[PDB]
Amino acid sequence: EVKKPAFMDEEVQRILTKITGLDLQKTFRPAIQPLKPPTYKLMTQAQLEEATRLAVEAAKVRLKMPPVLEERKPINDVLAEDKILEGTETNKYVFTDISYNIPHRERFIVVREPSGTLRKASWEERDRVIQIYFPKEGRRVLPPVIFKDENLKTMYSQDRHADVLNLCVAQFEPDSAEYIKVHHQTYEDIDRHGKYELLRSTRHFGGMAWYFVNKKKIDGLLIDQIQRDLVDDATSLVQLYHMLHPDGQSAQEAKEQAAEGVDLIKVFAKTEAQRGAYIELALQTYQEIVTSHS
Amino acid sequence: YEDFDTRILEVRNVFNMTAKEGRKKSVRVLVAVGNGNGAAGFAIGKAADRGDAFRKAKNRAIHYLHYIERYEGHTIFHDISLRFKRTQIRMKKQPRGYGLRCHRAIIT
Repeated sequence: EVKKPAFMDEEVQRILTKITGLDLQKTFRPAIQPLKPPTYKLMTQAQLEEATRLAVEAAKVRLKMPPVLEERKPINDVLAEDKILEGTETNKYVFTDISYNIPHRERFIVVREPSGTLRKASWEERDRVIQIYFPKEGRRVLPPVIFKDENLKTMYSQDRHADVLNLCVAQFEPDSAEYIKVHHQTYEDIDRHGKYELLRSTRHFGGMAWYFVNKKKIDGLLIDQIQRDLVDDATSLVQLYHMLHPDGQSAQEAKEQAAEGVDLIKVFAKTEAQRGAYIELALQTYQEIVTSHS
Repeated sequence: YEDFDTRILEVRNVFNMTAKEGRKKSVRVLVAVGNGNGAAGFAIGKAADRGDAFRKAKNRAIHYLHYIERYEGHTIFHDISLRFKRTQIRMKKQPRGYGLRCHRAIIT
């Protein structure tokens, strides 16, 4: 079977990086944090261009996309059932192995319940206790209150989606249900309000386009990419959609006509586009502006 | 010159011995002026009455207006160390939000 493309596939990372874009001014926007007096260097045009190159190298490492994973499966394993200890304790004991050189997902965290059952700690219990003994800067032991739907909607009204996602990465694990819930809610709000520009030149753009492709709702991103004159991006998105859905009518139509460039986007409109009429209109208007002006 | 403000930096009661009056007193006032937008100056006014010394210094200082270069309008362009006679000054360029941390006269 032809393997389903992955998020980390070298081809997917190429396309997702391209559509995301780069902007040294947005990637290195000044942080509102304690400040220090700036330093100054006299540089030639050769040295200045070299410095810009290193800045673009850092912007690449800065824009590294966070993992997109499937929801973890509940841990429900009972190590022992010592019924002799039933009724001798009122509160659960949680035992955490805190050996330094063990990966956190390979640590043994067990719970001795009042009934006497010795079981493995659940996912929510595992993450809480690992914060208490291996604290991570940015993460809190108890789930914050900013992730509540009412609080999240407030952040969306202020157009603070990149923060909602940066907070979701410091707090929750990539495979946790809360992580997937918050990300899918942020991506969904961007679509309805056409706020795709907020996450451009950010590490969160790749996951957003991935989510739309898998959910077959790239229509809005194509319309918005075209209206911003980013039609190379729109074509690459249609390539990614024809890669993760090979047996789709749209992918089979592009093979029949050997479509390339702007042709690929036109094929998508007729075949699988939820709102094909608008993609053609925006694509047509773009062609008219380009042809008329140049 | 409504956009300029005047500040007093010192008021002194100096004395000159005279045969007619013995000890005679004058008021020596040092003032500074500035528009808060890069232009400032100072002068000394002396008189027998304090009110007159204020007018003399205040209108004299408007004739000695330096223009001071501010980096982005909030700080000096670079560290400045100097000795004027026996007074030593060591200024340092600072980031936004640092505030003025200087001799009260320098703050003025």
